[PDB]
Amino acid sequence: GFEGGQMPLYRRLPKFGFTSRKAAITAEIRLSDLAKVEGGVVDLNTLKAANIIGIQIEFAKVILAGEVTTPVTVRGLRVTKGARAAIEAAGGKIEE
Amino acid sequence: MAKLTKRMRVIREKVDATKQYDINEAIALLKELATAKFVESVDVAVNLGIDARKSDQNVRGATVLPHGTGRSVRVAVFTQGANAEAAKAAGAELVGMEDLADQIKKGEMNFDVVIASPDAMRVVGQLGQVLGPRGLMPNPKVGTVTPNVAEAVKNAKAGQVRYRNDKNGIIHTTIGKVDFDADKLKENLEALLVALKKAKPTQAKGVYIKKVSISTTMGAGVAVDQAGLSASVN
Amino acid sequence: GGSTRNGRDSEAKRLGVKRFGGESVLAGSIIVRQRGTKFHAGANVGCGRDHTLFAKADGKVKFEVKGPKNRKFISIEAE
Amino acid sequence: MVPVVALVGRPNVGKSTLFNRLTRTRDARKYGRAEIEGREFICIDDGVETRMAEQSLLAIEEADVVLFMVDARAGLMPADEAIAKHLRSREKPTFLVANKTDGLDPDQAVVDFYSLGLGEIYPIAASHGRGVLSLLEHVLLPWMEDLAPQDFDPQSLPIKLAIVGRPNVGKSTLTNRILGEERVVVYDMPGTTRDSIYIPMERDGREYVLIDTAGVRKRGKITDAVEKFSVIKTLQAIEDANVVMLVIDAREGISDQDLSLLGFILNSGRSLVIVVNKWDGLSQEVKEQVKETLDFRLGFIDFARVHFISALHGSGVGNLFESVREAYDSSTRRVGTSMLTRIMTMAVEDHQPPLVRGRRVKLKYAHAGGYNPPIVVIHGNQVKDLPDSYKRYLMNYFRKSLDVMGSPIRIQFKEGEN
RNA sequence: UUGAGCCUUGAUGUGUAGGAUAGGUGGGAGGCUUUGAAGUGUGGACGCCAGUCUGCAUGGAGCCGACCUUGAAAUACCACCCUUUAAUGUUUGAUGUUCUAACGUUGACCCGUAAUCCGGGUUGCGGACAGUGUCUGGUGGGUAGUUUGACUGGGGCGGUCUCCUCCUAAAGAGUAACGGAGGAGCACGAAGGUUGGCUAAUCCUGGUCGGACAUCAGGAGGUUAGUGCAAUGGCAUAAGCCAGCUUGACUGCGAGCGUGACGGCGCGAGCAGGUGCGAAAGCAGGUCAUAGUGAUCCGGUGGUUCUGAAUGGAAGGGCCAUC
RNA sequence: GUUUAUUAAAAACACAGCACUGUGCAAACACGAAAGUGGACGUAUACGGUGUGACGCCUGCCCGGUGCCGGAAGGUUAAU
Repeated sequence: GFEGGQMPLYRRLPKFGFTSRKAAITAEIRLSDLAKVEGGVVDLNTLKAANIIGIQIEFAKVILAGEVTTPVTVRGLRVTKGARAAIEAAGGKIEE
Repeated sequence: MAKLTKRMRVIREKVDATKQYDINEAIALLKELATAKFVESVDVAVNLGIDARKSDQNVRGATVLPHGTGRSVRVAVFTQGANAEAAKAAGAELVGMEDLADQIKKGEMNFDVVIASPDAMRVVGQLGQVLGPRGLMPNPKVGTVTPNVAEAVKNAKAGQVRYRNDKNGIIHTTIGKVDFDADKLKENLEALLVALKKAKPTQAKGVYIKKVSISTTMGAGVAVDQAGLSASVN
Repeated sequence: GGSTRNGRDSEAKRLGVKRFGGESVLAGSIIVRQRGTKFHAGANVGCGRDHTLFAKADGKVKFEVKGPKNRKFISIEAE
Repeated sequence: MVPVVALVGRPNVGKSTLFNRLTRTRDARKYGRAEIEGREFICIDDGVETRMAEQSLLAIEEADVVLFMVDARAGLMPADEAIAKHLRSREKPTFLVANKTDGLDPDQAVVDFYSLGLGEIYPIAASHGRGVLSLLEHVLLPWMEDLAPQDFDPQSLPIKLAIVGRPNVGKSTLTNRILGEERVVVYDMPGTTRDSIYIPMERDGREYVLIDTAGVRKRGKITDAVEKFSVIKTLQAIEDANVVMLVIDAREGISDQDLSLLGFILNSGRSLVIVVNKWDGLSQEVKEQVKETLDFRLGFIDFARVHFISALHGSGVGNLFESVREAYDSSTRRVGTSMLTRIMTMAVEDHQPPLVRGRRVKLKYAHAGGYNPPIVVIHGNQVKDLPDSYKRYLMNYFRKSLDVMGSPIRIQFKEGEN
């Protein structure tokens, strides 16, 4: 990725983001990872029996995806506005 | 000239060398000690560093504090284009630009504390040429060169603590009289003590509080069981 | 003198003519170092910084001089 | 006798910025005036340097009106208040202005300021454009009621001289002497250039400069954040000369930078007179004949003339004044195509114009392209047909056959015949 | 012997006013400072000494300022630390001198050893030095690594390198050359904004002083003038020119375009919000247009919770703005 | 006299003589991180360095005393 003694284009651009580290401990699980609910209860530490989900989890959100039509738990798991919408409609705990 | 520095040596040898005293005990002491003939002043002598910035160091003024009581002062709220129109809604005190304008330009004044927006402030509390007071005078700064007017009136109505000398990086603040009660005084200190920690964001040394000392006059003074430090605000 | 301090670099003028697509901005006549020698008019407000015909929302050039004399008048008539 | 705006506002900051914006006249240099309409007036410019307090104190008492300055971000400042008080007591009128006014429309002026033992603070402009108009008008009105003070011969200008040297020696002190013999300080700054720079000043009409960056006894208003800016000044010192003086020490002089400095001087194309200052304390067997010898051999054909002064005694004082004049006469010498052609013939006959590619060249006249630093342009054969060396040989010859205690003289060659 | 680091005494602060000598008082005109309190040197704004001059040597007035004025201030009782200056406590470093005990001893001898080495011992002489170890300033082509462009009608020489306009430039366009010509490295808050208004040069002719006008008067003339600073293109709907009034050189966005390989650069109505001016329509997003400058780093300034490592704060970093 | 062995013998290099400086012994200095060694079993008529080049002949200018020369800061002479 070079260009001789015409200046680096990316040394013709600046840097600007910033890391989070929290980031690496924020996982991202799906609606259809309630497929792997493996116990009627959606619990972070059951989903590691799926191994669908981080070792060093501290955080996670549950996102949209297909449906499974079953009671679920979800506590200490974030769930999105749209995500929670239909798994509400299957019954199951889901208050947090 | 200087005969012998003996009378001051024996006296300072009694009660200063950072002999830390209960704040209240100090005040109990403070009225007399060496023959000072009447009840005197309660002071805090706070030592701040540096030159090139101030936040409340060498202030020829008075600032609002938690526990404003000690004195209550005369107050007029000058409401001109600012946070004045919020003050008009507030309706505490007297709010009016052109009538209080007149009252400012009349020939006579007594509304010491100008909570102000642009025109009034310049008159009252600052003026003279070689200004300076009969022993006390209407003062200028009251944080309305940091204008707010409505909320300002609540704080203002209540009262206010004046301190002043000149130019040294060590900020003295006269806490009150001994015709004010011991525990109300303590609270005055604590209030100023919380403020100061607050004060100064501009790095030049990250703890700006050295000595909180409490003192009166006639070689009589003590130190505080220092409690201004950095930990949050205490 | 003996100089040769040179390089030319504005370029571009008169791109297209008449029907030009039609578009919210035309180039129309961005036509440079002038304000007249291609004179503004029609379907388009203002003579651009460098004097631009750029639609009122749309436009084929209508061209064609007017007044009792004077100018040459470039006009824009909507597409 | 005559007014001066006389900026003050604390020792430094944007204080200077404002003077440049009020002036426009360079090379009158310093003192120096700000022009408004018809009338022009001067401008003048804790724990601070003792020397800097002495000059500043010297400025304001002769000062005839004063201008006290505050910044946008500046407000409160007891020190400012002290300077303001001093001014009242001693008694001259002061107006309170505020620099690059900013804020967010006029607000915090006038409110703090009434305590300043001064009233109405006018806010200014310098990077916008309205706020200068009021100040200039205010001053104007009293000042309009009043109306206060506002070949070419060698004597058509008064002799221009600089005093350049090391970034070590207390040259500024030597500068104080040269201007003195009166036993008085003189490095009181006024402002009249574009931006924050620097003193050339004149006494006896004739100009002296003080230069380099620290050790010079440059402890001034400040303007050279690095080693660079000062150099921008010394190059000014070149522009202005027909004479430059090099101070060197006998105990830190001829440093590497310094010998380069002399080499540079040769470029600078201006007359060299060599000064050694603070030379009454040196050891009885001097180190220093050899130090003169190493510079001599490089070698500078001029007239020397060595000076052994001190700024803390003075010995050399007359001999320096004298040497520059003599040097200027030779340098500025009335010249003339005839003289040049006549001495030249001898030279070429004697030692042989160079031949190039079995074709012998041809010289055929010289004329003077100016005299002040003497330049000649000789029309002969092509540029490369001579080496620079023979040019110099013929030049050196002229430098020899008609006295030049002055500056190096210059030779040129043009072609047309071949 | 002698510098200075610190310690607490010293007392006060020039414009009319202000007695002079107005650094800096919580609170502010009782403190029964009891003693019959004082005007007499340091101090003090400043020597502008005076006098007022000092908690600063007299006893002479209730215990006593022997209450304020008046200016900005100044008199009941005093308070808050500075500049300044001692006296005293010191604390410490220099020099001065002498010493011996480290240490040196390429003095002399004894001895292992009928060994110029060395070691030990004795004594003589030097002596807290000298020297060396660290740290540390100056010097240092002696030694060391390398740096010293490119365009180029051979190169070096010279001159030149960015940016703009014009022509060459072959009529979309775009454009070489060591082609030809010229310039630019800003200026400017009015030269901006907006309303309302106003209409040259150049020449004739005639008139005080009036000269090739200086104003005045008319006539001719028809923009050849003048444009913020080239030069060109452009310029009366003036952009000019004159004046009133303003601060849009606003803010947050942006259909959609032109024009650059890319870095990117330029134009752009409208919406939205807030504004400004204008009677109202309406106009205002810096300048007649075209030049007036530069990536990326890394650091400075201000703002923000965004980040933030046991855990809370806190630092630094990101962000937003700006240098 | 000496010399570029394996191009170049000289006007080059050398040289006495002279000149200049540096060095008091644990010497200068030189090598050798240093120890040590050389310098020297010597001892300023030397020792080391440096430099000039027989020889003869061309005149090589001491700042102290006191004075002088330029200069300022002073002294001294002035108005006072």
